[PDB]
Amino acid sequence: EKQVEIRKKIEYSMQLNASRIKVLQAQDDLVSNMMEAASKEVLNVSRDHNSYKKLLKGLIVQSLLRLKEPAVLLRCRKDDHHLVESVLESAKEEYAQKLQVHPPEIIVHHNAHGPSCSGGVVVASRDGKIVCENTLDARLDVVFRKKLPEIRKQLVS
Amino acid sequence: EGTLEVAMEYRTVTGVAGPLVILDKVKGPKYYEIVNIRLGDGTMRRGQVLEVDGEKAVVQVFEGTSGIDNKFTTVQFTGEVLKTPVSLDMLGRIFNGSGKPIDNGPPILPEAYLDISGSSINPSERTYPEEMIQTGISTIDVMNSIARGQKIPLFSAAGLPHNEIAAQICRQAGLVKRGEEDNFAIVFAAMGVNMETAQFFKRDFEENGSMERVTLFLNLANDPTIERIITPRIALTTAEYLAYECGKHVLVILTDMSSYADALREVSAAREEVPGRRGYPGYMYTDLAQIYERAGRIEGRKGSITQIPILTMPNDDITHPTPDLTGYITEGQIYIDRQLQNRQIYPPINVLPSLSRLMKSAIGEGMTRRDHSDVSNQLYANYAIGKDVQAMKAVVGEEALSSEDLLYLEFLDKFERKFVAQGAYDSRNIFQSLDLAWTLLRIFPRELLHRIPGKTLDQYYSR
Amino acid sequence: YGYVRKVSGPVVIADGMNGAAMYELVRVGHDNLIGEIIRLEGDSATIQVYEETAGLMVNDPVLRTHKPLSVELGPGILGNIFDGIQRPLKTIAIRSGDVYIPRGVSVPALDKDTLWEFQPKKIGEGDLLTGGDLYATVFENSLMQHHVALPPDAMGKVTYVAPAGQYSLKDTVLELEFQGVKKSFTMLQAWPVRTPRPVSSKLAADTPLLTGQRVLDALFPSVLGGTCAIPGAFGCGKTVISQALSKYSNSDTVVYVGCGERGNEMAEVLMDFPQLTMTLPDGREESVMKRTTLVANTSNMPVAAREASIYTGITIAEYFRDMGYNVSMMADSTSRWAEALREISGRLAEMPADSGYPAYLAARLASFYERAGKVKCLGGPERTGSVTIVGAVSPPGGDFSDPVTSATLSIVQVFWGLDKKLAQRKHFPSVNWLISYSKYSTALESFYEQFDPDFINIRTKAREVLQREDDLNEIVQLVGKDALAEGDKITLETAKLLREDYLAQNAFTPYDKFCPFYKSVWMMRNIIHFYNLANQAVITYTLIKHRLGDLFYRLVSQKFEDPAEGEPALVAKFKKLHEDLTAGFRALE
Amino acid sequence: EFQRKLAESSGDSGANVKRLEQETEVKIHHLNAGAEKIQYDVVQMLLKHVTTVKN
Repeated sequence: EKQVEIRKKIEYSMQLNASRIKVLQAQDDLVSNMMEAASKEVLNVSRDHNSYKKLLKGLIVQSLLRLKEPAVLLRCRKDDHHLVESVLESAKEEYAQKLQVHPPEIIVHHNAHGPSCSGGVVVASRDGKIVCENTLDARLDVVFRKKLPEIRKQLVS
Repeated sequence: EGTLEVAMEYRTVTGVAGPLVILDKVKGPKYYEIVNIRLGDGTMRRGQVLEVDGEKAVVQVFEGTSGIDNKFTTVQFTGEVLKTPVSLDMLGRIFNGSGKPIDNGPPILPEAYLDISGSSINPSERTYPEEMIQTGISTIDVMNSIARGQKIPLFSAAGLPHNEIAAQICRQAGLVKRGEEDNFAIVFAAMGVNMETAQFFKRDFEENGSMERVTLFLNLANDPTIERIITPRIALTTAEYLAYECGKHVLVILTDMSSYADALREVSAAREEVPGRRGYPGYMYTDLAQIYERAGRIEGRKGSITQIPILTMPNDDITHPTPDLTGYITEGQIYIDRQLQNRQIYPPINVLPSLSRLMKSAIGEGMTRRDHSDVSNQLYANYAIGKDVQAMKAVVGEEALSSEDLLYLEFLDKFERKFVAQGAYDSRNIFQSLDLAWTLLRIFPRELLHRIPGKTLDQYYSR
Repeated sequence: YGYVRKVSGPVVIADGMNGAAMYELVRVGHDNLIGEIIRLEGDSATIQVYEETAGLMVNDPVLRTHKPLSVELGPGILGNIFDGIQRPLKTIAIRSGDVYIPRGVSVPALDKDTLWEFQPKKIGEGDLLTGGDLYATVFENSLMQHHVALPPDAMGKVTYVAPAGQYSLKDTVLELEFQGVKKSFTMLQAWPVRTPRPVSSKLAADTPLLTGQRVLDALFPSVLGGTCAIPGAFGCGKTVISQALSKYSNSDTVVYVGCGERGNEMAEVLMDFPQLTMTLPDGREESVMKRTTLVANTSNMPVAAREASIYTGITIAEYFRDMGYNVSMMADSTSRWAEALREISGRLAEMPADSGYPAYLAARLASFYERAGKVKCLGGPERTGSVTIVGAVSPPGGDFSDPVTSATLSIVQVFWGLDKKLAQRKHFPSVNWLISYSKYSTALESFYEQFDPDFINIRTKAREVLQREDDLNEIVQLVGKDALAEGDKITLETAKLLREDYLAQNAFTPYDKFCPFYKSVWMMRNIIHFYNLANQAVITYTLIKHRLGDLFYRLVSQKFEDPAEGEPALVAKFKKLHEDLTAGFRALE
Repeated sequence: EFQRKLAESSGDSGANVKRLEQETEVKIHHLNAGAEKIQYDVVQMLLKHVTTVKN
């Protein structure tokens, strides 16, 4: 009986482990649903046109600054390709204002799929050796891991 | 908050040799920045940047350098040191050497990211270990005891049952209780074990019912060798989070400490560094210190980390560099005898080198008896004299053992027979064992005893 | 495209390989010399050419192969002879005519012109398939029906299924389309020597290996997928055990990897294996070489090929286990592989760790040993294979302190511990029962219990008797057998009988050539029962010796009892001998 | 002994397992309710950061 009741104890332990791991699986599924909702909302933001442009200009300026390259090769989605062609060298002028320098050459064209690209800019460098990738879809899921502890704090009950 | 930034993606790998990938034209590197290299085939692997110079950056990958092309592999700079997502939910699960889940469960939802290789506890803040631990083995609690915060390893050569001993200790572990929510939360590092031993550990922990409070960190030999070195770091990071920032006491177990040392020697030799003894890296004292010198009781918090590593004398020689550095750092040792194992003793602990440097504080008035120290001293000293008597008998003959030597030999024989031996699940409590310990001490004359005063044992009473 | 730039002995530096990968084989020069890319400094690479580098001229073209060191598997792998770098020696000799190995031979590993009878499975033409599916089966030969399977890491919707017909290796029989593209698959396939064959899940080792020798089968069982080490360097006893395995093992096939050993020993093995033939349960005769793949590597051969021969053989074994066949792989000399490793390390200026060995000896050796075990296959139908390694240790000087021996003992589960002293003691099995150990005894729980519930107790009693014997030897050397107690004298005599009859199996005689598990277990049971029934009698040791001499003769007759007399007949004879011993012990006492 | 032990064991462990499963289901339901409550707040905060760009 002593060596058999260990089997009952093992069964209880297995049941408890299965229950708690199922609970954790539900938690992770909720987290994944949150990520999917965030992606859908990011696409909805990408649907914007007018105010959506200023964010692209800011992305281009910050990428050019942090790259500090003399010539880059930027690629954009077909959606807002007119918008990026409109912003054009205004971002270069803004960068020259941020740091006194001669604006580099900017070249725009192939596009990724609309939903796949989800806007953003891939400024990159000459010969594509160095890439500063700033797609909003990629900008998200970078914020996600940073904010995950904050979310776990938010999930109190 | 300062605006976010997305990681740089480079492709300027300009030379590969050994386990090192050399980059160039890097804009703003960072020392020990974790990089996740993606090859041309699309597979990914990680690595550390061990040196930064100019625009160059030397990266030592994790999964090996095989199949890397100087014109198609892409390197990405996360811009941060290695961080393990420690959380309270990590209990009752298993992880690979790098910490990836392997328990067929979801990845850990972190409460907070904590950079591994954490800063040292302020030395002033650290406090001395004061409470004994009920490991569930007699011979450890009776003599060469353990304090809740004291580090002590298990010395055991190849082929010995030390892994089974570790499993028994982990399953039989518990506080003295002389509660359960803050009780021992065992973390079980596994640095380079065989697949059969890994299955042994998994089954033993799952069936034991202790899986409700135990986290494993399994790392097989088939895993990349560098991934072996970060394992006993991630394990200690999780232990620190659970003990100091979460409260519950932790009894960390490291297996195959020699395997970690081998992992260090291989990595250092790849790095082409200055060699210490036996070709081991010179700074191994520092890197064994960074592992060992973490267990302890911080004052501001009620947690406690206790360290019980297991070594393996390579040539069955305690003079090997790994046990030498360990014995320098680790505050005592428990020794396992091959000869006693040959004598068919399941717990083959050799008491002659088995000493606990913190046993003086483990004993006291809260626990043990007033004669515990004296009994330990006598049963630790007379054993050596009995061994010398046995040697003299061997080199001369049976008649050489005089009326005093014969008593020492009989004491040694009865000690090796009765006291040391124990059952595979024997929770022999301290008093019942100390009774027969004093019986062994009284096999020798009650007045011939030199070091002990008779009054100390006279405080105790036979029967 | 790509020209040599610096040719310094074994190492060759060539410009132009901007896209070459690390550890990618590459052909150098007109002679198509073979070398491995190790250092990719800048736009150039570094080629460690295996063969002799003499005669190379600068700007000799260097041709990339787009593939690491890989072995071409598939049907027809069995029977042939291959070098360390997967070169078919017999076909090389046939085609080249000359005896020597030409510098720059390019014979394909398997003859793609030979035709095999390909029989496809009933899988649908429009079905869906994934890696590891046993989509067909080809009759490469008799006794080794080659269950060809869809290549691992390939999943697709099948488009074409070839019918049952005679096809060449170059001929295509399979085509699949998971995505828009449709990719055709042939019967021949390739796999890197380093990366192990994918497995769905490693399995717990349960079924033992039956070597055919009573000592290993009984005292020190080795389970399917169990690592074994032999300390054999002289007397060819290791080769004797290898031949015994090849003839009588449970392994559906066997791979022998002879690396770095002397050339004459290789010739002896290459002439010995074809001579050996393995009897079927049906009783007819069939060559073992038809089911055996031999890989040979002499000292003259390039060192890198010798080092990689082990992974080549283990990858062949991995293919065999993945096709769902239990297989055994034998390494002729692990110490020779260690010597090859030290030579490579010296050539590469690695920092020595212990006695000249490179630091990474433990990692490589442990990985190679860990690539063997009972394995749940990939794909369907679900079947279980197993690779068990019996790699032999050859310590120089006979000292276990050698780093390779220590590492192996740390990794190996079963160490059969052959001793030259037993050969000097005229013991044909030459298996030192004491210094050898088995760590898989607990794995035999279910199997031994099902076969014989008391077999575990018998084995434990036999081990205890062996220990009592090794003690009583020096005890008698002290004063004599007379001073020993009557029960102790019986124990000593029964241990001597066990060593003389059960433990020592001649295997030269036809009756003792193969000892089955049933016969060995029954002999052990008879011996232990005779010893036990002699125990309670203590009666004078001399008196019991004279009165129970008939019982001792009957017990020794169990050794005379052989499977050559028939397994049921041998079992009946053993039962009768045990009954006679019991009657003699009970009636006299 | 054996009969009383088997009679006691037959059912109690299963009932305890069922109760544990029910409690786990209740906890999962509560967690899902909390996640549904916090979903849009979390989405807005994450969206704010990704939109948030300066310099």
